[PDB]
Amino acid sequence: YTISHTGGTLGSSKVTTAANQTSPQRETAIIGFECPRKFAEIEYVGQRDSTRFIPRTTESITGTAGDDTVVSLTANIQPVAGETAIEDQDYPVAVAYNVTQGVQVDIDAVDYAADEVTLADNPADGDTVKVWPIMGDGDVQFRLVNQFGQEEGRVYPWATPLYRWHDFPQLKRGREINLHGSVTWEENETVEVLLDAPQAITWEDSDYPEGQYVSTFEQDVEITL
Amino acid sequence: EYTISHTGGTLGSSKVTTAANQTSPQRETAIIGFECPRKFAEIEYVGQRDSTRFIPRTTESITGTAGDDTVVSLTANIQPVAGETAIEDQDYPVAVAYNVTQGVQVDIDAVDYAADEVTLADNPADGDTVKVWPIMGDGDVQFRLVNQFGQEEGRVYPWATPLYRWHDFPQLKRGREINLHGSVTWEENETVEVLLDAPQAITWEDSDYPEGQYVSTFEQDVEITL
Amino acid sequence: GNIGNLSAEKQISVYDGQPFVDEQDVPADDPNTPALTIEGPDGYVIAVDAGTPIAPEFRDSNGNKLDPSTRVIVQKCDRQGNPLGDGIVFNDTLGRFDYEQMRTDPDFMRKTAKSLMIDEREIVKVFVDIPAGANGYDADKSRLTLGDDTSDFGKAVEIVDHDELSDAETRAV
Amino acid sequence: SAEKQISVYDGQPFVDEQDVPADDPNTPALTIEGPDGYVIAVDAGTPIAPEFRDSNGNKLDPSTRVIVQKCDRQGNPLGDGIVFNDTLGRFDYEQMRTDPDFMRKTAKSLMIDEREIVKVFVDIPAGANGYDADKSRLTLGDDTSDFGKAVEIVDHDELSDAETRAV
Amino acid sequence: GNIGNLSAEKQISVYDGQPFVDEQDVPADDPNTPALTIEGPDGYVIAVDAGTPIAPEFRDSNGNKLDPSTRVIVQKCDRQGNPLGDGIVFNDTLGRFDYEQMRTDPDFMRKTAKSLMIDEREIVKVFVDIPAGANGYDADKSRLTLGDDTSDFGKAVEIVDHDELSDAETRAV
Amino acid sequence: GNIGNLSAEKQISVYDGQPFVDEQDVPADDPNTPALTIEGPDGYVIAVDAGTPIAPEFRDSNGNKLDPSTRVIVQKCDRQGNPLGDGIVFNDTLGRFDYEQMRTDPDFMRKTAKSLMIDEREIVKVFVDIPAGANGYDADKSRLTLGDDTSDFGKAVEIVDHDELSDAETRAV
Repeated sequence: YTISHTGGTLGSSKVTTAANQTSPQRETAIIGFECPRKFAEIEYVGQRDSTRFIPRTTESITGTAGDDTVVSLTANIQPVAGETAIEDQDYPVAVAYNVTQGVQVDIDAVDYAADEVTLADNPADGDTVKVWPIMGDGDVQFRLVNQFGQEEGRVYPWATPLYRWHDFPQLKRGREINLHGSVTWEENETVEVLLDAPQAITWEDSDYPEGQYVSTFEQDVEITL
Repeated sequence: EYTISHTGGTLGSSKVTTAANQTSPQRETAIIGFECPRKFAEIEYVGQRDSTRFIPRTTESITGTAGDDTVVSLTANIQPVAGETAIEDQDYPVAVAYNVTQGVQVDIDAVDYAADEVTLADNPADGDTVKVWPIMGDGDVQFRLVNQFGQEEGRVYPWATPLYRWHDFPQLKRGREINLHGSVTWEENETVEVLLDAPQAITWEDSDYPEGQYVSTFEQDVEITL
Repeated sequence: GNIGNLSAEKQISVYDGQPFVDEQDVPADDPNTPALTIEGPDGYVIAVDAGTPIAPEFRDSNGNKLDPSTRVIVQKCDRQGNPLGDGIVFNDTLGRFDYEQMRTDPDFMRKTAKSLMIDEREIVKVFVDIPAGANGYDADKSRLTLGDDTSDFGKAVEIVDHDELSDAETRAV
Repeated sequence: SAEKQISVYDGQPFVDEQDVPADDPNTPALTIEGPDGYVIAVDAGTPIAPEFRDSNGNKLDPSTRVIVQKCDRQGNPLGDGIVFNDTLGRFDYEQMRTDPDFMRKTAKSLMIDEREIVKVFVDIPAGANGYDADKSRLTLGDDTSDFGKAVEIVDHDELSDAETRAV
Repeated sequence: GNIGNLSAEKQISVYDGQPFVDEQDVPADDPNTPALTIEGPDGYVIAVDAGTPIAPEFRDSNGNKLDPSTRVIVQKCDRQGNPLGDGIVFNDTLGRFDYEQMRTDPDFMRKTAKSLMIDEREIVKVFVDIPAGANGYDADKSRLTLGDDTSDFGKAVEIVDHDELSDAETRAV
Repeated sequence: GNIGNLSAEKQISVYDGQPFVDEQDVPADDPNTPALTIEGPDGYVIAVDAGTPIAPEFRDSNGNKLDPSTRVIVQKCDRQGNPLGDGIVFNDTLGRFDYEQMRTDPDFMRKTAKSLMIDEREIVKVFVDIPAGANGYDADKSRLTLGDDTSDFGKAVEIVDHDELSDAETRAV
């Protein structure tokens, strides 16, 4: 006897762990979904249960004369659902924040091949700006961990590239992602979202303008009671 | 159907119950009204089986000057609580008092139930004011039904039970707690009411009270339909 | 708005406030004074089985209790106000009472020794025999109560309206 | 037939709104009650349009959790009997209640008697500016499309009433 | 050198300082926040029969007792922690009790109106409906004793491990 | 702690970054240069059903799109890379596509004609026919998405290991 819930950035319990990867290009644990006392068991079903992943990373720059443009950000940027111009997209490819003024920036335009962007407000010399764009490259998958901390086995031993999650309009029914495989938890067990990517990804930067969480990993699941 | 016990109270399962005061002429009036909610199906109270609890307390005021140790006749035939007259042994205080200008509690030392007098340790100041909340004495109470119009539809056991038994008996002990006579069945929006006739005006919700927000209380163990 | 049926028998007590009774203050040492005169309530009828409590909370004019040596009697009279000798239900003293618990514990509650039946017009009288010393009887600062009808103890008066053959046999006094 | 096909929204006199803080899930934002004489039925595949916004009219945080859940006749929830548990981040507000391709739907059916209760809970993190339903609202079910579905309402009919009473 | 072959049905009582119960201080008038949180101990089963008493020694942060008008409710919940609504065992006020002797004499023992049963995961909550001006609830100074395991009066709480057919029956919830 | 055992037919999609596929920047006007080069993964077997989509997101070094009159070609070859001539799956252009949505809506999902089946060493190649004026090919910025393994739409490709008579009948081309 079961119903449908979702695991989330917070999900059904304030024990879910959020850690970030390494700069040495080697796969790490992004997230640990640890099953709680409250529940009996958790089920995932690829090809039934949808999933959503808005990753978002961090860069920083210092200002001076002529800095209406920000560089190729070491990230192969992609349009969103094919769409380019910001205000029409499902979500912003990137956002940025001037720290000294302590304000948000609106963006003029983008160049995806050279991976550069063009703003409206020329920041001040000596000033600091943070940027939070999407993440580009990246290979993810699911891992199983017992109560002891031992790896049991990966799910569907075929990684998923990151950028499909950007390429598809994630909200449209049918277009949303359905990965492969199955997996089942027990009480004290854990499952782990693993990723390999070269750039560091973030969560929970205080200076974000739109929300207290920059990046989200939501997933649909079946639950027993 | 599944039925359980419950406790109708000053606040209870719905925040639409009314508590209001009586009048000074010897008139039977409405003290409390339990209006039934839509949450429930029906409610039942059964005298001789289910219990009821009541602590009524009124209000008085006094002005200070030299020699004001003895708090005067309070216009209520005070009784011992559980047959007892020494405060610290009592199940609840016969009376309490509070200086307003100081904004503080005051204790009580000496008592007299025929004189309706007491005597304190804090000689108040000439130009000071004190309030007192003593229990209610004489008075006769009963229950009333009222339909969804205000029309009376029935009393219960048409005999105004006296008040001072509630004070005389140690309300909490089994076999000595109070049970009235009669029975009753609520319905969705109808009201039941606790009615009383007595000289003195009762109170609740005097903000200057030390031991709580409500000076008096009415409780009734009853049964509920889900 | 259902309330539940009843028997015709109501299980209650009495006191001075119940307006079918008159009080009267007393001198020092008169036994014959009718302190309390209960009349029939002219439309209701009474049934006091034996084993019926009393709390005759008698006090002086200053609020102090009377002498324990005082004797107290409750007696029936005719419709004119004349005792019968028989029809007595109480003869004892306040020394066998304790005002602070004389209606609390059934161990404390002294009770009647006979039954009683009052028609529409008959009379009950309270008689009070006192020695010289005490300061009379002030009904203002005193009271009475008769019956226990509340706790899981006690046995109350059966008050009633008229039932037909019951009255038919009642009037065989 | 006596079956009425309708939708539901906040301004109707059987559904109470309530402003909320920023870090309390247990509070009832929206509370439906039975209308005291009719019976409601929802089926699975039913849409929702929870246009939730802040005191400045801006949208809430996408990471916010929304939950719809049946309760008993007391107002106490049930744990079981959930129909929705997902986020605002999935709803393009400009076209959620327009395109079926973006209409997010229910999972289960549901049945409300004259007293039963449905409630909507919202789990927000700390930083956000709460919830003001004076500007926000909800809309439920679609009457107008062959796509989507609507909500059934009836008065009392004997066989169906006695059957629906057998939850 | 024998001990006694015991039944599985261990008769005990509950106290706050146990590793299957958690305390939690409360604001002024937030009733839906739980005072206590009992959870199953992950493998045993508990039964609280009827006639079961309580000693809820609740006090403020300044040591005084709470408002007697405060309502207390105990209730079973789901494994999810949500109140079942139904399945109440108690609902009364603090002022019913006498902390001097609420657990002492049976004559003041207030008890449950129901029996109750608990699996490995099931949960009980203890909610406290309070008015505004109260000084909250300090569990660091307050505690609870559910049931009794010493008195020849009252009752206790049965606890067991898994017995086969009884467990298959117990799972009828 | 179960995972769920699996069939051998892994349903996936194919792209440049995988370690059995190679890219190569290309000039304008060679329809024979292999832009892409798939090879057998040395032990497994691949099956593309007829009715499979493509997304050949091809661009230039300046990020812009190629000439739509360009023709893309896909073709099977031998273990030495020599095309077989037959076994072609595709012959069409880029202008047919719409990179904004060419892998989203089935109304635009251009698909294959025939099936395909790769042994442990067979090879697929992808060719590009353009006039001179274009800005060549830049695979480093361009990519390809073959099939879908995520949607309720489209189809995927079946990877399998060696099951005996399956391979026995499969090698009978």
